[PDB]
Amino acid sequence: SELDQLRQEAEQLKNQIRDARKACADATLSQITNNIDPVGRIQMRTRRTLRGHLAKIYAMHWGTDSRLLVSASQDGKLIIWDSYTTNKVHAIPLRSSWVMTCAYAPSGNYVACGGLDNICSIYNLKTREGNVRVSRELAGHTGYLSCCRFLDDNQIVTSSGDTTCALWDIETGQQTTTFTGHTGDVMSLSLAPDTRLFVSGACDASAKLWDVREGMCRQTFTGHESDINAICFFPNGNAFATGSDDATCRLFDLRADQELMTYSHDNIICGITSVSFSKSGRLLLAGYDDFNCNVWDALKADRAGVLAGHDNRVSCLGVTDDGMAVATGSWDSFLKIWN
Amino acid sequence: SIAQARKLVEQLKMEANIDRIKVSKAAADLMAYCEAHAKEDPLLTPVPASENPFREKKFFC
Amino acid sequence: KKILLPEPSIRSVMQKYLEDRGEVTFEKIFSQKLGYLLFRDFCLKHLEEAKPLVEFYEEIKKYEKLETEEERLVCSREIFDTYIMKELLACSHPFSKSAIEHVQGHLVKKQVPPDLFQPYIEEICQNLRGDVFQKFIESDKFTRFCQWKNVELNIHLTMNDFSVHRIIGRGGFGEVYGCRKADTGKMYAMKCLDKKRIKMKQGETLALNERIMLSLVSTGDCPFIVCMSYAFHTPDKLSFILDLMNGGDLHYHLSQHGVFSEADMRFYAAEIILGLEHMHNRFVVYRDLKPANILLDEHGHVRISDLGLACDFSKKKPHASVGTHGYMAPEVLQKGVAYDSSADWFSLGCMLFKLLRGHSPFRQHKTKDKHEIDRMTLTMAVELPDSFSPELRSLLEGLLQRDVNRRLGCLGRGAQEVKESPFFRSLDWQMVFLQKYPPPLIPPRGDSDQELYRNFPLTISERWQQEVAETVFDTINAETDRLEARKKTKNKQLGHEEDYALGKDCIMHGYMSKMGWQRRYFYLFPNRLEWRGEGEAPQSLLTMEEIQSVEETQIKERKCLLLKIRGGKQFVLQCDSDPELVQWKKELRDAYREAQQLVQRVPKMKNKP
Ligand SMILES: Cn1c(CNc2cccc(C(=O)NCc3ccccc3C(F)(F)F)c2)nnc1-c1ccncc1
Repeated sequence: SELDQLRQEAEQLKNQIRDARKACADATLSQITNNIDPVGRIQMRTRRTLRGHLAKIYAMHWGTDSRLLVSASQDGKLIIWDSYTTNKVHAIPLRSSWVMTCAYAPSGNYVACGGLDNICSIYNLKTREGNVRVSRELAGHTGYLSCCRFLDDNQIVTSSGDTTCALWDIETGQQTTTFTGHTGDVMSLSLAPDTRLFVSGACDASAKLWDVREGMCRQTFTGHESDINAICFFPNGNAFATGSDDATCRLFDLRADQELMTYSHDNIICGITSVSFSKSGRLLLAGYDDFNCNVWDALKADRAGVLAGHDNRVSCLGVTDDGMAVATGSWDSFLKIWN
Repeated sequence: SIAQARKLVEQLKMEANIDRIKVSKAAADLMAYCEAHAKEDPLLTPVPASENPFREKKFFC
Repeated sequence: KKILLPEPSIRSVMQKYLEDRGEVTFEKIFSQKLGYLLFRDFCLKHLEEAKPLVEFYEEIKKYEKLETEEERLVCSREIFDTYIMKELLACSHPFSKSAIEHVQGHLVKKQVPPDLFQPYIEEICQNLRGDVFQKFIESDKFTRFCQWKNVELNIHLTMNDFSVHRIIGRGGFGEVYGCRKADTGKMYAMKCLDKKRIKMKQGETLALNERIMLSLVSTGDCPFIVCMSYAFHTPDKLSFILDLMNGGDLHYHLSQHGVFSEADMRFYAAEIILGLEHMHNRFVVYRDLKPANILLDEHGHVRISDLGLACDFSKKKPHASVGTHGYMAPEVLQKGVAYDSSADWFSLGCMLFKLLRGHSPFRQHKTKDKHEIDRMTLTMAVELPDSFSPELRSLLEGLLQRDVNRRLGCLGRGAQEVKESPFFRSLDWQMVFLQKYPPPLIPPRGDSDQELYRNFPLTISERWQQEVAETVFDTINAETDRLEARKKTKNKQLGHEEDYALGKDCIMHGYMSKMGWQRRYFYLFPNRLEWRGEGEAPQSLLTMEEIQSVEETQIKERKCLLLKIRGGKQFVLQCDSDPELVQWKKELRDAYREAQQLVQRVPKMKNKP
């Protein structure tokens, strides 16, 4: 029986990896930061309501210009909003009702979405002929599209319920690189700032870091007890945060190769749906199925403030690149912009 | 699962191989990074309302 | 009080209603009158490669109906030259070698039977069945088919839907009147009965029998039976809607005219024999053939009437004594002896002998005592006056044999046996059928109980479509086209809402009404039901996830859908027609059940603690 020898070999390596880490764990972030001043009470208010989706909002994403954002809804539409005014730039009725995610390309020239179609559809918002049209349907995944993010106009990374991720050449419409490893549905991904790596989070309760060029899983972070729903990179590219059904967020460091911090409180019992940092990394904003978004001191683990202005699950959020603003999208059908 | 346990072994071979840093250095850099970029974070350091689109900015381009 | 078609959007709902029942097929649509008329219309004007085939088809159908061989010899050659030789020489002939040879082989020998072109009918249908048909379904003419089919499937007849004129024929339970249907104007006879009198006589099974026998007999557009177009009930009456007959019964006319010539009896019997053939091909013995039950129209042509004693003998064969005593057969009188169609052929000969002589062959002028009438049937071989012709003699002796296995119509081949009798040797039965022989007599101008009567209402598709085609169909088509041309021209000047259903994953759409009645246009999608008022797009909806159930409920005597919502909330929907009810109910149930299964799989989309 050959499988005998390989499972114990996997344990001796499981332990070896724990050991190298246990050895690095000489202090804690909480101890190292215990001296610096608290952020104080963060009391942001809602500066905009975005009204126009007819049912649950499932996903949102900001344009690099810190002004336009796309949201994706149960109503079967993408809406591209101009936050500054509240005006709608486009209402995109989709071919499939079952959309779950959406992405805005860095250039502003395209947007992407997908869901239970198992397809990542790329919408061209600058057709020679002044129209908005599907310019590509990236078919390949054998499960539902759970997240997606452009690297550039010709490249995009997607996570799926088939447990995989992939990089696509949009013109070719093929998977250039596939990323296998996860054992549960993948829920989210975040591109590193250099876009040479990206992290994923899956229902196997773990996050993986991937090399975009090599197509290999470099490191794999555990600790969470239930599904990881959300993930994002700390602004320097050397760490990342996750939110989970276990009612905790966690911060993992790449180089130290382990968890530095847990954000929870005995009151908060609902699951986290979404996470993102302020421009400086100091704040970690996270959305809950309890209808609030909690603001955390990423360095001390203090709850610094609550954003409470939705009447159903907060399903998504995002912080502008310019750092001026936080967008929350909810099952109640509204997005709010907070500041 | 014949093959399945084999790539799992060699994947750990890769994972266990990278050289690491102490947490103190890791946390030190995060803390340092924040502190360097605190002045430029509008959710920490408020900007004049007249430059904030979501409060009192009037001209836009 | 006029027909108005639903709007074209009813297609969305109706096409699915029909698909669910396998009705969107060439055979099923093509063999319905209005379906046929709409399909020919599509081919003749809107599809070039269909034109010649339908043109050819209708030329054959005209050919089938030609009376004499010489007319047929002429028209066969016309058809061959136009639709065969010309196309062939034009390389435009999509038919088989076998087809070409069958006809040409027959035409060369001047053998021109009515069915010469049958193999071409088959191959025309083959050439129409496929792509042509699919193109038909894509077009506005199938949309118009749906608009008409909606109306049909929504008929609920009352008395208000008619116009009664004057009585005609009383009976035991009720009576017959003359009416006009407002819809179209078709003149019918309305036979009504009283449930109270029926209840007081316990004749529920009698009234029942007639409706069942009528449906078994009222397809085929037979000329020589009083057929049914509709049946319906009100709280107090049952209503048969029968073919109108103003001219009274032969019993009445026999009493005024007196006995008839052999020549004149021949006419009636001819028409009667075609009536009986019809019932016997549909496995029904009439059982009460007598001159009172034969009715005359305004021209003097005849139809067999009251079916209350008629019997279905396909499955189980009747033994009971039934009918009037001077016309029952030996079999019919005997204790517990099975019989079939044979009963009427005896009856027929009894009644023809009456027309000739003024009484039953087995009645020598008595009344209460049917016993003597019966015993003269079972022993007395009927004495005929020398006055009779021997042609007539053999016919009556044939028809009146007491052994079933001797008489005319009984051993071999039914009506064909009788038709071949010498008595009828001058007749051409194609002409008897087409009602071309001149009639001898032109009549002169001047609560718990009610569940037994469920499944009594009825409409005979074939009947209703015929009425429509021969009255309003043309004008209402042109009318309702005009409306839509106006609405099309209207919408483009109001910046037409380039349809909201196109190019997504909409399952179904159409009008319904709600309360929170408020009439809106609805679009059903896999995960939601959207709706809108006119002008805007949909700005309100229900999700499939929150729909707990879809029951059905009555509101002020009207059928509506009740949707139960998650939050203990309720939604009432009203539809325009019965098929819309059935189809919104089904698709809504299929949708919500299927969506709630999907969401449960998706951890991002389902509910959690
Ligand atoms: C002349 N005619 C009859 C004669 N039969 C009839 C008329 C009215 C009511 C009834 C009736 O009550 N039928 C049920 C019934 C009642 C008492 C005894 C026997 C039966 C039967 F077995 F016949 F069902 C029968 N039925 N329809 C017509 C008629 C048809 C077309 N145009 C004008 C009149």
